[PDB]
Amino acid sequence: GMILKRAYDVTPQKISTDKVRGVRKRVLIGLKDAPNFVMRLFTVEPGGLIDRASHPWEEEIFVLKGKLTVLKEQGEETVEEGFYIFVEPNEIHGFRNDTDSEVEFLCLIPKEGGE
Amino acid sequence: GPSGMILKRAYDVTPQKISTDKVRGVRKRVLIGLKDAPNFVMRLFTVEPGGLIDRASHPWEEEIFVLKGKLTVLKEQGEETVEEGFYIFVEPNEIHGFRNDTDSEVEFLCLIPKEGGE
Ligand SMILES: [Cu+2]
Ligand SMILES: [Cu+2]
Ligand SMILES: [Cu+2]
Repeated sequence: GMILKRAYDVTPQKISTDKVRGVRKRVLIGLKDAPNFVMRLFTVEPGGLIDRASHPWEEEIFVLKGKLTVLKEQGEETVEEGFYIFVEPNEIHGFRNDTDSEVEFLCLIPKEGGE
Repeated sequence: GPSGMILKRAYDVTPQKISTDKVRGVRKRVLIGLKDAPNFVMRLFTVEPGGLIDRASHPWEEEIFVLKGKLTVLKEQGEETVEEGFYIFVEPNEIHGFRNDTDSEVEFLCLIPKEGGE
């Protein structure tokens, strides 16, 4: 009834699609465990990109490492470690890493969005 | 609901001192709270040196990510200390608590379904 684990030890999944490149995703608390919302840890390699998209659920993010470029419906904004982000349902968003080192952020979504 | 995206330095949020029968030496920042969240809330807890969130249980789950320091986790049986970069999943009704046995502040993110408050 209590899981305690080092996030780094969760095997990351490489994501490479027409919309996502240079990203790896760790599912920390996924559908097997979560009654309501899931916890993922994304690592964005230098030059990695999560292109703009939207979805019917909200997203809650905490920036763990580095300088994250946040794509908005209009323009972009760069945030750093120690920022949180709340993405309303349906809001256009994406992410890019313009720096020379890896960026990490924690991403939580309601379980309807999958893990 | 509303549109948009909030992007904010967590330390810009005004902490609240927590003091209850079972909690001493703790402050909390509500990052994404009831006034905005459709489903679950995001808090940043700071445990001062010596601070204690004593063993308890509640009828919602908790999801934690340790941001800073060495967090002692109190379990139904015994305890375990974890560090920055660990996550914790606490099932509904599972006994849990936390202590800071170190001389510097420990920080962790804590998310709960909004039915449990903020
Ligand atoms: Cu149990
Ligand atoms: Cu998204
Ligand atoms: Cu609790």
